[PDB]
Amino acid sequence: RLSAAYAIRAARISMIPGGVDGLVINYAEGGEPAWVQYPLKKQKPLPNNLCYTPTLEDIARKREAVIAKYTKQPLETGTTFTHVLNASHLNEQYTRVKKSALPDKEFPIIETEKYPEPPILWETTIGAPSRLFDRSDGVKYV
Amino acid sequence: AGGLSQLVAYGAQDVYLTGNPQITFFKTVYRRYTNFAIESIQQTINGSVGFGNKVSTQISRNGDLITDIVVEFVLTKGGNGGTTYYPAEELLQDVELEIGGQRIDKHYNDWFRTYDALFRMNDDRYNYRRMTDWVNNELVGAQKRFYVPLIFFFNQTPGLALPLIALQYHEVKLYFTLASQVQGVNYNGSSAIAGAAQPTMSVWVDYIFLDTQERTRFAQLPHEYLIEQLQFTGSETATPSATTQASQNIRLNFNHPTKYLAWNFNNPTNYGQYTALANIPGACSGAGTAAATVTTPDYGNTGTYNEQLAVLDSAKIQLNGQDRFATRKGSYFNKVQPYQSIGGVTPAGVYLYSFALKPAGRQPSGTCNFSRIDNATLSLTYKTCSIDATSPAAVLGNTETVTANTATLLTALNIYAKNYNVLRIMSGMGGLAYA
Amino acid sequence: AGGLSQLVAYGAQDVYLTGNPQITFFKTVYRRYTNFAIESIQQTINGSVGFGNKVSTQISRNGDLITDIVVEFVLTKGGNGGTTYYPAEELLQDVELEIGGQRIDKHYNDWFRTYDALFRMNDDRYNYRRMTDWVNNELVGAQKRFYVPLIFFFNQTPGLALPLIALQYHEVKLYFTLASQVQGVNYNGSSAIAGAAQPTMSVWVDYIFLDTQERTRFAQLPHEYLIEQLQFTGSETATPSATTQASQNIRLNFNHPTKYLAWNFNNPTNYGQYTALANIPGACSGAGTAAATVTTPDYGNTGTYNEQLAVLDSAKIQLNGQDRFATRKGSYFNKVQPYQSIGGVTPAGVYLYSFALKPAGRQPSGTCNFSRIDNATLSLTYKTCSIDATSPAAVLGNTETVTANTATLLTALNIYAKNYNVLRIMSGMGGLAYA
Amino acid sequence: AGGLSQLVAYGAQDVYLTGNPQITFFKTVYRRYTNFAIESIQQTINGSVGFGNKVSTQISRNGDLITDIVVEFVLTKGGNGGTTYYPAEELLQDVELEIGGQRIDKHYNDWFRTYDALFRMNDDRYNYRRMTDWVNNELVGAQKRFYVPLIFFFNQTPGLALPLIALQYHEVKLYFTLASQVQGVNYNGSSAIAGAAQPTMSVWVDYIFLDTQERTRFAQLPHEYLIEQLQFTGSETATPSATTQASQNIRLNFNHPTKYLAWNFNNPTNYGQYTALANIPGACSGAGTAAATVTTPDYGNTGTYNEQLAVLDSAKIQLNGQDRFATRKGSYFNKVQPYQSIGGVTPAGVYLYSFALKPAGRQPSGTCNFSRIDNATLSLTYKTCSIDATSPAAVLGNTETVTANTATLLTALNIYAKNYNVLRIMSGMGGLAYA
Amino acid sequence: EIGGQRIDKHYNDWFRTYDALFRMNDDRYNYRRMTDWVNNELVGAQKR
Amino acid sequence: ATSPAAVLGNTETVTANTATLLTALNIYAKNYNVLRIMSGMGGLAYA
Amino acid sequence: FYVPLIFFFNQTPGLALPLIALQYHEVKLYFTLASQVQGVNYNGSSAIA
Repeated sequence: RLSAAYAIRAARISMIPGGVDGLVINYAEGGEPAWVQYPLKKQKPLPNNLCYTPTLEDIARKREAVIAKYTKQPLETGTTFTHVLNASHLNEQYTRVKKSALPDKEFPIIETEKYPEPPILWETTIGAPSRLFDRSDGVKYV
Repeated sequence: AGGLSQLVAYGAQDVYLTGNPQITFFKTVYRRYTNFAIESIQQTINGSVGFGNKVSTQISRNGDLITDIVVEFVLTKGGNGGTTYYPAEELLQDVELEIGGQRIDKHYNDWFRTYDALFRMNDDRYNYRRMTDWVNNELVGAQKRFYVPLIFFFNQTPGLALPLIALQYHEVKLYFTLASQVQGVNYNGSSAIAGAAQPTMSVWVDYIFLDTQERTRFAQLPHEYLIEQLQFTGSETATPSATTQASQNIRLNFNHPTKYLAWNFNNPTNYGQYTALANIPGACSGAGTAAATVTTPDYGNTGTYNEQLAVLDSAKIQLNGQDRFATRKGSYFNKVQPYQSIGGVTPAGVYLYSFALKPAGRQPSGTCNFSRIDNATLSLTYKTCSIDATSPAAVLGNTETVTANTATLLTALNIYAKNYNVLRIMSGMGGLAYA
Repeated sequence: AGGLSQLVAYGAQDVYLTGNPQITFFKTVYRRYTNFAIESIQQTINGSVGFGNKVSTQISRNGDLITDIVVEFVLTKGGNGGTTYYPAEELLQDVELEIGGQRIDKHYNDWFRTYDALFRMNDDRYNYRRMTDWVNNELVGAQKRFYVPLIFFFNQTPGLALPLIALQYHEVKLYFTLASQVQGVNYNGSSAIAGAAQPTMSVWVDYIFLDTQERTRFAQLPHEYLIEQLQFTGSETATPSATTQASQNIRLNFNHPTKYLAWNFNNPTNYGQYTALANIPGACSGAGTAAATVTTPDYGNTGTYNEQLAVLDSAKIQLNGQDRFATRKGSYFNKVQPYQSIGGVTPAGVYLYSFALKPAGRQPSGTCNFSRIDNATLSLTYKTCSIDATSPAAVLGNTETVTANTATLLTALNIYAKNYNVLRIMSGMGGLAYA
Repeated sequence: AGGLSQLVAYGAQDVYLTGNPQITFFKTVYRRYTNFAIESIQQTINGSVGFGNKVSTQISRNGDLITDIVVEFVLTKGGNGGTTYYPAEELLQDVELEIGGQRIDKHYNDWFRTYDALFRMNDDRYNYRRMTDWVNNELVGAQKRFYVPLIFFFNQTPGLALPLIALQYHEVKLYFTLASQVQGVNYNGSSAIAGAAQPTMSVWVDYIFLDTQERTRFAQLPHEYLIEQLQFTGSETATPSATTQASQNIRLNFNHPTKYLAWNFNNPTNYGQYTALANIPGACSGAGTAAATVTTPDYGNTGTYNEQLAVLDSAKIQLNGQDRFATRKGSYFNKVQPYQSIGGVTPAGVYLYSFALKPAGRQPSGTCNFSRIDNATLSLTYKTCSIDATSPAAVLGNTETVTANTATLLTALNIYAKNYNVLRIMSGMGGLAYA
Repeated sequence: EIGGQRIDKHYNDWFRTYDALFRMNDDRYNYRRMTDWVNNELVGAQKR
Repeated sequence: ATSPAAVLGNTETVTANTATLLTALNIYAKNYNVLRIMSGMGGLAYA
Repeated sequence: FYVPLIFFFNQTPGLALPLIALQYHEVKLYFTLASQVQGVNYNGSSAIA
């Protein structure tokens, strides 16, 4: 708690990350100042990094694409014939797929039932508060 | 002097707490809310009730939304105090929630017990026991009304109140299966209690009555309710043995985004028994005296915090063959996981592993989506059952890796998983998005 | 492997939880709040303090806002452990609060007991008992200081701190009534205890000292506080007997948007006794042995969770001549209501009914406006008093519809209600906006 | 009739609660959050773990952020049940937290005991005890795995998770000192227990794995946190006389915005003993009978709520020679302060004084900045040690200003202060802004 | 109940009170014949 | 199993003590695949 | 025992009752149980205790 010349050199000595910029510093001894914050250091460096990897959302897009692919296509197609006679056809295909690449959305029953008539607003009531008719409790004393 | 002498003691270090103040603590402004009211309305239960019976109820259209559901049971003691253990919980074997013919969820008597063991606490837990058991040393023939709350997603928070008004064309119902036997009520261990009364049952549903603007929005607009579901598979426990350390690898046939797994080992003979019997106070019928037996539990003290009577030495969860986390001791799942994630105190024999930061809440906070994991396996290592249960010196002076010879009675294993799903409601119909 | 193996398990089902993320859990930004300090300052009591006296005190304007108020009492034991029950609470017979002379609110010793019974829980509830009673088996002649916190709306949250600063032209005063007798301190049942000391009393107010900008705004600007008020009427209980179920229609003279109702039946002689006496451990003086009497309680164990000793069989609340809800059993109001809405454990003989989602909170969440109800009533039905209280077989082995013959001693009924009003402060003066 | 009867009872007094509504309670939309996963990774402990040894670990860079840290120990009982008291907590003498070589914080076994006594509660506190002690009457030779969570600022809330990810150039280390002796494990009073086993030890860190977007943000941006630090000054007491009231003025060498002070008086020989011993149940070895020794505690029941055995009569805190508040009784600090500020129950001998509205929380709510107080002093008045501890009547029936003759054994005082500093992280380095 | 809302309600005692006041002559007797045993029927007698 | 009264007069959930000899379990599934022949030779569509 | 019903929709998929097309109708089955069943609760005219 020294009068800023000191706080600043101390920040350097103590290896405060960055340094004083962003800190609030005491001055003198009392009659308390120090609502003063040194503005964040200009051009705080973005140290070179390799932090970008496919995001999980990017992964979901890819995994969902995989699911769609395997929903429609086999996991693996055999190549056992390929060049045998003209049988590019007749290759066995592998349809069992890892759970992580299976679809998982339940039957869209609420989109398929198609009730013949649209829903309504199920209004119910007890009627008017007959003892509350023509009775105003919102009166400013005059 | 006084408070002012502190108030004036300001400086640079206080700026980060009170400089450029934004908020005070002395001006709370409450939110204005839509006018609503709640009425607890009795439902009609279809089908005969009694022990072993299965009945159901449609939740009637009395209000617009529903939350709490309470099942009232009337039971009479078939023996004296110490013979029952949360009998109202034992009685309600299971409850199935169906909307529009789709199974949304399902709870089990054991889950009600496991759930309580993990998630309720302090006075909240004691109240719950008061509503499901006899806790004032009541005697044979005593009659008591027990209230078993439901713990389905809409019974947890008003935030998930089921908008029956938005389900104009789909029935909503609960199916309740009653246990064939309830300890200390119609049976005592394996023996039936002659003359025991059959239960009287009633279901109450708390209905929310909305004002016009809110009622309209629910009835008119589509909704997406992020809800939780319970998954459950019961299985054989690698039977504990006195000669070695049994082990077991259980492939978990779970799905969805899972907040946590929970499990227990139990003796299927006695509801709530998750630990070995022993001749130490509270660990068996007559424990501590000449009449003690380590073949029958002290029913009133079926549950315990005495870890030496638990059977899990250690466990880990693997995902696609790889360790999810380093192997930890059974006592870690029993004591620490709940400490960290819930804050309550879990009985020996009951274990929790969270994939979530705050599994006891409603807000999702990290999940393990098993619909994206080809092979999720729970690996369990058991303690060696070398300790003679009838001798406290052995029961109490033993080591970390061993347990009671009576721990071999804990042959049933229950593995649960709690996960999120989406209950979509639109055009008068509702149902789940994933399975 | 490890945590990364969970993150990768990600797809469309996770969108509802983590897609388009808005928040995190691993970084908190704390709000910058105002600069203030707290000081506990002794007030001067105007009037004599002793048993049966009425005194008042004005709150000094030492700080700007006030919250907690603690009344200290010094009591001595007139008998041994087991002879007193929350005696400092019993002593503070009541307290009134006025601002500018307008009564804002009033609390009663019984309310403090009722409030505690319903809303304090776990260690809060225990620590509370430690400040109002003797809980370590202290003996006759023991002397202790008790601290009775007050329960006025501004004593519950800083959010409602009373702005003495904005009340420059109004005095804020408390009025206290000290009980004529306190069990185990100056009287034992009906008998005076020779040599009992008169209580010493001191009133302390915890003041908030605000910094310049906050202090200026409070002093100059008008304010509107949403506050709580307690409404109360005491009345005679229709007394049940061995051969009959008494019933009673109690017109409820209440007004304002009400958060909840609460009530109890009691023995007006024995503070805190809300249940019948019986010869079972803790239920009466000498209970469990030959010397037991079922005309006097074990005062140190006056309260109980043993509902069999409670008097109420069932009840309903009727509004404008019409049922609010289906008639429910006393155990519903004793266990389920507070389970659902508070989470504490309410003792036998004390009943709650909420018109709100969170009766224990500050934020309004559904209210019953009795200012718009002309014919409100609480309709009670009592159990038959046929059980011989001196015989545990009868006391403990009985049915739901019956209670102790000693339940006929519970002749007093206290009905409370808690509502929301507005305390307005303007130009240095204030008071309540509505009746 | 029913719930609609409440909604219809609408008038002017409802406007303040429901007019121009802002919210509902029946439509919770959960926030989308960043996806994450949490892994438990075992750290390597450098140095020999054993009684009296100093060991350390560097937290590995396996995840991005860290929160909970648990230190496991395995101990074997050196005597029977009742001879130990939180021995795992006692063993971990201290823990020092350092980043890049700068000391961030340092905790002590006694702090863990004080912290727990003040801030954990109900079932949480019990569950904690279950992880640090033997609470099921285990016997000599019993082996048990204890879990002692750390309570540094980043170990209590996710909100303060330490960004190892943004500390690319600084090692984060924990140094742990193990006690030379642990009662009931390797020592019994002053004697060593021959044959006692050395403890095993393992340090576990819970690492959070972030998604790419959150992980990138953390890795490159500067971060500023409000963190907690524990200040501690141990000192000799003005040990009370059996003839009078000792008093003391303790200069408090504290700095920084302080949330609260806490302290205890203790017998340094017996871990956790904050009170005098006496021949009353739980207050000494053999208490209640002829064999009772009031100079040897019941270790398993070391703590108590019986204020008669505490030694602080009264206290005040001075700032620069000015009274901060009026002198209050020791029971005011022991019972009321934590009632108001924490909501739990504090054991006798432990005192709290808050400068904050809610000191038990993370969010600052009022502080005393001791960096601006040239002369901070704690002023204590002790009780007179005139009560014959071997005579239950002498203890249980005495007055406010006295205590046990055995209270003269409370020769040590531990004063703690919890304050707020600023942790900054940038360009791979971290440290604390203020000395 | 109509639409989830109570319209009205009767009680056994009301039925007795109503009958006592408003039914009469042979209407009342025929009513009794439909709710009781009025031909001196004996124990075990069954009636719809 | 050796006593007809016990064998024949019993309940739905019980069986013979000799029923413990049925230690083997055989589970079958009958399914549909496609056998494809082309240009003189063939094999199954799905594997 | 399992007693299959023999209503038209209980004999062939071809006559499956389209509950889905009966969106506004209920389908109910009323079953009357015999007062006596031979060899179960009665033997000829005699009740079996």
